[PDB]
Amino acid sequence: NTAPVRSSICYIDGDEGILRYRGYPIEELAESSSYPEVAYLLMYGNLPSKSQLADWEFAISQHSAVPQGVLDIIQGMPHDAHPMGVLVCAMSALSVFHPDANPALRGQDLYKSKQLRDKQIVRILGKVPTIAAAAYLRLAGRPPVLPSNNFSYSENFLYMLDSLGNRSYKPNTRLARVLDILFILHAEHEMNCSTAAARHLASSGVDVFTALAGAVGALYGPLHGGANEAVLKMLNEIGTVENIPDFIEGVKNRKRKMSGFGHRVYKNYDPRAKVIRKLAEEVFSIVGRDPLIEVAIALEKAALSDEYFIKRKLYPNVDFYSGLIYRAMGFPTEFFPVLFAIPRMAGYLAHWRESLDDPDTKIMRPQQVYTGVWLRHYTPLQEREDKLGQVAVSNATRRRL
Amino acid sequence: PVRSSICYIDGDEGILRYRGYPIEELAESSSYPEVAYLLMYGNLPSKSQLADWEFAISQHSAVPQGVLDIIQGMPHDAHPMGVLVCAMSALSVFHPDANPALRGQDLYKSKQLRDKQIVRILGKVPTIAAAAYLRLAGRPPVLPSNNFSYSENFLYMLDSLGNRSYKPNTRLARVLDILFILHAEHEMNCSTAAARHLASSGVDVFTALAGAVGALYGPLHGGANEAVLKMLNEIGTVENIPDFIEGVKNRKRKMSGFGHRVYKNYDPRAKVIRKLAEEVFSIVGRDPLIEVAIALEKAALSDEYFIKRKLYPNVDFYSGLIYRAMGFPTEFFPVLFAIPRMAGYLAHWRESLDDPDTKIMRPQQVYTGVWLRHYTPLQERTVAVSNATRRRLAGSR
Amino acid sequence: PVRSSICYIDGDEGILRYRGYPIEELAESSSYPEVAYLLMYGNLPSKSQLADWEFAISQHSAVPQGVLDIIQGMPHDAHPMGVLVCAMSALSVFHPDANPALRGQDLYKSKQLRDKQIVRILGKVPTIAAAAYLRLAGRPPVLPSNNFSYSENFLYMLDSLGNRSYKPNTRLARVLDILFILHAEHEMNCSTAAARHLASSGVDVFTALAGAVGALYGPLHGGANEAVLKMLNEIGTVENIPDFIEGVKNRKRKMSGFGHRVYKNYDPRAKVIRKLAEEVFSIVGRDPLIEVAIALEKAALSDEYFIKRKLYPNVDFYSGLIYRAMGFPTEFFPVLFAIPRMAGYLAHWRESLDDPDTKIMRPQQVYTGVWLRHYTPLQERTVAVSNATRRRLAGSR
Amino acid sequence: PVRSSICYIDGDEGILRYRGYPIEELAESSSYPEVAYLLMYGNLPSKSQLADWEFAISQHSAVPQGVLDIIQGMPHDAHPMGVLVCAMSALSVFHPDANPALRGQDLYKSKQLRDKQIVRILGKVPTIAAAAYLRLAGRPPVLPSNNFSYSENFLYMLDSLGNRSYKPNTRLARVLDILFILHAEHEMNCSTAAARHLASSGVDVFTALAGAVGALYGPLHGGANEAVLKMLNEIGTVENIPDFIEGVKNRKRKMSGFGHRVYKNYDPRAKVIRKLAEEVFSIVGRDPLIEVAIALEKAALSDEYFIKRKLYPNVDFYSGLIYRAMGFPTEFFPVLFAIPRMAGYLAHWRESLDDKIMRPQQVYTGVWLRHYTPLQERTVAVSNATRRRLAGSR
Repeated sequence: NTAPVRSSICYIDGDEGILRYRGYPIEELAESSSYPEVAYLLMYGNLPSKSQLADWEFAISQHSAVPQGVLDIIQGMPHDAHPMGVLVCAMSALSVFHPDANPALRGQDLYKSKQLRDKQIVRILGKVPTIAAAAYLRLAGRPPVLPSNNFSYSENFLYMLDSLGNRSYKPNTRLARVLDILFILHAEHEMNCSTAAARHLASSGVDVFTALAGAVGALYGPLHGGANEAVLKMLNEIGTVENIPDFIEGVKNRKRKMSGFGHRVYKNYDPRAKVIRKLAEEVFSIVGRDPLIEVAIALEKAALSDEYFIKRKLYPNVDFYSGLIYRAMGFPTEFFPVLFAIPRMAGYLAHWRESLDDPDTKIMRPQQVYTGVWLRHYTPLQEREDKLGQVAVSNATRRRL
Repeated sequence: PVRSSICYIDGDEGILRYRGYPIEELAESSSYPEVAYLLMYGNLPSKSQLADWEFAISQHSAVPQGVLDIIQGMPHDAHPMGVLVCAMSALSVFHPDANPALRGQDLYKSKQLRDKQIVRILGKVPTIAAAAYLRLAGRPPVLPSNNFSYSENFLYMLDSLGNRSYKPNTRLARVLDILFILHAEHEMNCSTAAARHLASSGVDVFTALAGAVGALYGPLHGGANEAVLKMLNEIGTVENIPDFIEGVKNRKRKMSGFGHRVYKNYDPRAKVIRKLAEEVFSIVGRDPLIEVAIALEKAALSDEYFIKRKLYPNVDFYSGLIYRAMGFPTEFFPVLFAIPRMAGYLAHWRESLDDPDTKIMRPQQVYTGVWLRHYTPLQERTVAVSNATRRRLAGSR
Repeated sequence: PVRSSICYIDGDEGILRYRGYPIEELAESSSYPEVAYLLMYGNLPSKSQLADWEFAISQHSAVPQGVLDIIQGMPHDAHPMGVLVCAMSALSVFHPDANPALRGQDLYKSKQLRDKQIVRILGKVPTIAAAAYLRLAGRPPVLPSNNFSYSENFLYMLDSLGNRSYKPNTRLARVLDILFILHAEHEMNCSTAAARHLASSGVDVFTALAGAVGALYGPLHGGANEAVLKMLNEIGTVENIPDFIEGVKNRKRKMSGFGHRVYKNYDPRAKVIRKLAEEVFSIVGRDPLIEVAIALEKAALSDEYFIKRKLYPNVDFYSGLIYRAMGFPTEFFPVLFAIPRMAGYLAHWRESLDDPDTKIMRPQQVYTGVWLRHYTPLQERTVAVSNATRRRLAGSR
Repeated sequence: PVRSSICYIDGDEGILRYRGYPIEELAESSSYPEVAYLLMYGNLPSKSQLADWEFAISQHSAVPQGVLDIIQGMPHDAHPMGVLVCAMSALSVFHPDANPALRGQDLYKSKQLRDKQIVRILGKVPTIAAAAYLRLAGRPPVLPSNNFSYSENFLYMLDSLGNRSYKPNTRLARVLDILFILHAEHEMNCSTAAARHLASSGVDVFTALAGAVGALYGPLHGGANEAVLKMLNEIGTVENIPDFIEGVKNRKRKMSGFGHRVYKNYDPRAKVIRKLAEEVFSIVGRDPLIEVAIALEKAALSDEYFIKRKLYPNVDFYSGLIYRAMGFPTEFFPVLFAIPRMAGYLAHWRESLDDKIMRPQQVYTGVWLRHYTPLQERTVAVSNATRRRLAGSR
């Protein structure tokens, strides 16, 4: 707490559900707008003109031709890995593949032009979805396919998601729009470790690639991502509906724990849950259902009839339904966290110039308490508790003598 | 609040205390693994302790080879800093037993794995730095050795020319080790702030640091030496010095390379590297930048500017001239500055994982935007420099 | 049935003989190719035979750039057993000159071919058994360097420090050879017959060996260390010894399987090897997997319940222990049962090629299907799990 | 001693049945996947059952992406069956469902695991194996589309010439489908015993079928009809009918591939293969060599010597004639001979998990016991490489 810095992209009150993107509330943007629209709304404050953003969309389209360096660096990676590490490595390579764009060696005055801001933002937006899809389908085995640029951001990703080089493959509107809305819902969150580090990365005058590298690497940790897979495996191992009674009493007497029905940010009224529920029903119509989906539906219906869930504010959260939806698009659990990151960068970039134009943010001296020896003098190693990093020497008796 | 007891700086007196030890006491006789274990645990490494520490450091000196495929991946003219961060990102990926993606949170709580990965990354980083140096010339890379300690083993890595019977010049090895130790750790800085800010937020130590080191890419300190280098180069002959001595006092041209924004009284590091600069001039010779540098050092002190303004030759001057002496290319300084800082990040990261009582709460903010607006469709939207033109626009025109 | 002049097993008594030669005197002071020849050609060879056989098998091993490329980048989602099976399957074609189905109609009936073939195949495995480790930690390929004995070269393929100027250890080779002779020959067993007589007429020799080793991979049908890997874990160092030794009496926590598939009472060979085992115990270091096994073997050979059910750790358990202690991975358990078992099956191949007593097995099937059922045409016919990967079907729509 | 109800060879009369279903009501009123379902389950599928079963077989054909690396990675004069075994041995290190080390107890227990593995085998067999024929042809692999018939799918993937939407002729596909059922399974030849023994051993299916196909090429069931091809050359022109056959009646002129090891009487299979052979004649022509085969067969059908010995040509002869009519390499023939047999393995597989190790007996013939002397006093190979460099240096 004790706010030393300001935020101008949005005002948020999760305990009251007040979402205030540039004064505009969340619901209108969710039900009416699109991802580039909310991106413009957050970065510029106002709402844009068709042309204003037509130009924006066409600028973003004229990108996504990533060097072969990332492609063979991710094909040169073994089949067992984590795809988001693939993202961060390819994006560090993007840092490498654009040495002309860095200000780190041409002084801290190089970044004073608006044109370079526009170019960096448009390049990052064009490049990220292609890289995400390439990592996805490379983990699926199929080599990263090349981009065809005739669809919207979500639908161009869908073509990038799987096309097999086909021209006939057309996007599905329903899943595209629900995925766009889900992107909007996770377009920004109250300042995480990533944004806090990124404001000072901007204060350091370093490449935007590297700054968002630090941001996404902050997003890597299971502090953020360790919810969706946890809830998915909760539902998987709870299994059949017959295991629901002995489970629900298990939370009534506090011998079993439910993950996904509680979140401090929203333990109460949040119509975004209703929005994603309607989108979930549409997704069920467009693709079908899975046994875990039916089990979750039965569990939530029992929960509504149960006083323990409502009284303790244990109502299903956004992460629960959203993860069900990511499963519904046939996405593996391992590829969950990346889907939570593609939109957030937008809001992160919305702070970049916002952090650049704020004079207060600079290089800082953090405060600390040094209780160590104030004055201890060195001693030669002549007159002179732990295993000292005990290395198991059992496979080194034949390969290392 | 966030608090740690890793080290102390006396700003007025310019004192560095790695657990109460003056930095000069270290640089007089210390070894790199010795001071690494010293600061990262707050206690001196004893005979058995230091022996086991250097043993472990020398054992896993071998770096994986997937990262060698990686270094072959990056182009010839690539800046080694991005090369370095990419290399450790690939290394992260290349240690599945050490990542939180498949081992939960307990994996980063046991002391045995903590150390193991600490010494692992401490081995890996200089190997990749040497690979970057050597591939920078396009020459085929080399294997690591294990029959020495840290700095001179790295130098044995640096100079083999295909001959595995080389050896390190002990004077050169010692001076390089002192060069590494001088920039070991400063009390909490912006890069260090990002370091432990990531660290306590449950992320994989690998790429973890990857960033913290990319934080130095900025010209906060990664371009400071280039400034003094280019100014001394553009000055030229000694004849240009006197008028430029007036010129700097005329406020038309600034002077960096003299003093410190956090140390003033002194920085014993400047004295010790002055001694080592005399030694390196003795052991390698003289070059035109060297005598112009020493002439500036002798002349600028006589002028009343530094007498009244107070600007005492900063470690930057001697570090840059020594780097020029050691055959280091101009662009290779920042990774060299990166090599020492890894010890500080490792110590801070281990300490941060040590104490669960320290938390990074969600900071408050005060909105500076409008309190209420509303959405209208766009059709009625009443009515840039996004894409460069005259290149493809003219091509299509 | 088959005529046995090669080796006999008294499974219910406990004496094994390589052509009427008891295991004791033979295995104590013999060599791997000596045993190979003696099994191969009846009466024991002479020094000239020794020189010819050893020189030929040493010279006929190296492979320039063959099946190595089929590995060194391919994923490892299981044990290298499949890797080695694929490796020798490709070796079956990298030298098509070693094939009888492409010239005339039969060629192993030629003594010179059969001889050169058998020499190579007995000596060909080392070069790819080298790659058996080359794709689990990732060191670059090293030359076979065919200038030593069988086990000496084979362990140099693992112990070379990536260096062309390293001398392999010899006592490790001696241990490997004695253990090879320990697991040298068994009579018909899981697929062991199913390969031999199948190559009696057959079409090739590589394919039969690959099929046999592939059929001998599972945790308990010829291997015994894959299963007991977990029963050796989670039992601490000394504190869980009473717990496990009481649970095994109470049947709650015990081992997987002991003895052989025909041997269950007595085996005098491994006992002396067990003594040499403790010679290993003080030279290859210590780790929780071995000291616990020491007390297990001490207890589970004379305690009450074990002698009730004749549960003493089998020869496979000791072999896996000694090998994993050598410096081998926790998985190289079956790749080495191949080395002497192959030689046994080569001797079986020659013998079965000699005696014409390899007959196909007649059927005694129980046909429960009806003797006649009428037409059931689909057109007049009126309407499994069929569960499929159907992640998305509306994408194309 | 093997006891099973999969099939019944009746050599003296010629009454074969698939779970009780004879060829006479199958080769003209059924499809190969339908018989596959029958032999999996011992009962006829229904039209909806057939629909879901064919959907399941078709949908799953995801070849692993490494095989492209292997196929263009060995000496290029490799043996076709050798390329087959290399490719599928490479497959053996791809799918982690076939590791008995991982599944300690649950290897092949659930019906889900069973049928999933069955389809995982069947779907990608030719793509893994028969697509290597393109390499000897010299063309890159063509990805299959499982919207055609399975035999049509095979003909599409092998014969496409480089077109995305090629249409295989939907007349030969029925013949290729029937050819499987004609010579689907036969008991205890050499390798079915190996398959049942290894399935008793309780192993995975990948290495099992790899060893099985490697052992199939035994030139008593692998050289099914190669040898007679050489005979089809020594006749030359048809005018060598009488003089040759009397020489055969003199027992002085070589012959091959007549009768059968387990069959010696009439077979409706002979009639159906004759009809299929003449139909493939009519649709894709011949060479004079096929006419030579026809002439020698018509000579054998009217010669008293063969009638005395109840001699009729084996099915493999007409199978080779048909495979030559469709213009495929003769040494490529074993590929066109290994596809159906594995099917009867799978049911065997399933049935082998329903009812052991089965070590056979033997007789010891060598010396019983003798003393051993160390190698030093063991004083007093079989080839010495006559082209000796030392002998060329001394």
